[PDB]
Amino acid sequence: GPSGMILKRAYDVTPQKISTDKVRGVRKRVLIGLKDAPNFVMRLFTVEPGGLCDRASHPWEHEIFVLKGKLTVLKEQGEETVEEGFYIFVEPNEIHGFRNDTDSEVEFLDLIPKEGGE
Amino acid sequence: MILKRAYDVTPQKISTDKVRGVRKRVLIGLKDAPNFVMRLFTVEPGGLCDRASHPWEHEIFVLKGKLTVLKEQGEETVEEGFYIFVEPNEIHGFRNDTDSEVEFLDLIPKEGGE
Ligand SMILES: [Cu+2]
Ligand SMILES: [Cu+2]
Repeated sequence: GPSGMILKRAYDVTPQKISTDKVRGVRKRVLIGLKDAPNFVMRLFTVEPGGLCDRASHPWEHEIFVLKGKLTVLKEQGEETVEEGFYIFVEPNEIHGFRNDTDSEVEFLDLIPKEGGE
Repeated sequence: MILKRAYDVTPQKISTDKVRGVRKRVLIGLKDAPNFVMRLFTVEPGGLCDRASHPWEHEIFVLKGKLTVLKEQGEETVEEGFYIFVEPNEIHGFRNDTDSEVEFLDLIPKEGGE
């Protein structure tokens, strides 16, 4: 594939609204997307106050790192709170979701294998 | 599901012919990862990862500080909030010319180990 290196301010990407049956109040920046990624993609999610990614599962993993704020993680059985500086590994097919129960935006990095899209 | 404070993962001091003044935390490693691994590097003041290359990419996010990125020729300094995509085989390295620790997240495909 191509050579080189990209160095870019993540906020130079405009956060795009995500709106699905399960997702409301969330925006996403694609940092390293399908047009460039050899194996896996890097996105930066912003969860607005009250925003929700309701419980779901899918046949690929997540690797997440929380950049800003206090995030509620929805699990099969209950919920748990994380904050800036936490990482999360979600196994393939594990039930998960996210909610922002605070007044300010939450941001996290989210990487998935590229077979799961961007 | 694993939910953990990255700080609580024990850092490893890296010391090689190319690397000095660097610590590495393996957050999501080979025992867990289906496809790619997540590490968190801390570069001490004056720390250096000298130019190298390998047949896998990096996907990096700068968490703290001003990171000097070494390129095949020359260098570029970036700061917290930058991401870095290093294509496979591209020469790269890192240095911290500042007086405080620099941290960055670094993900590689599992073929690169952890
Ligand atoms: Cu998911
Ligand atoms: Cu490297």
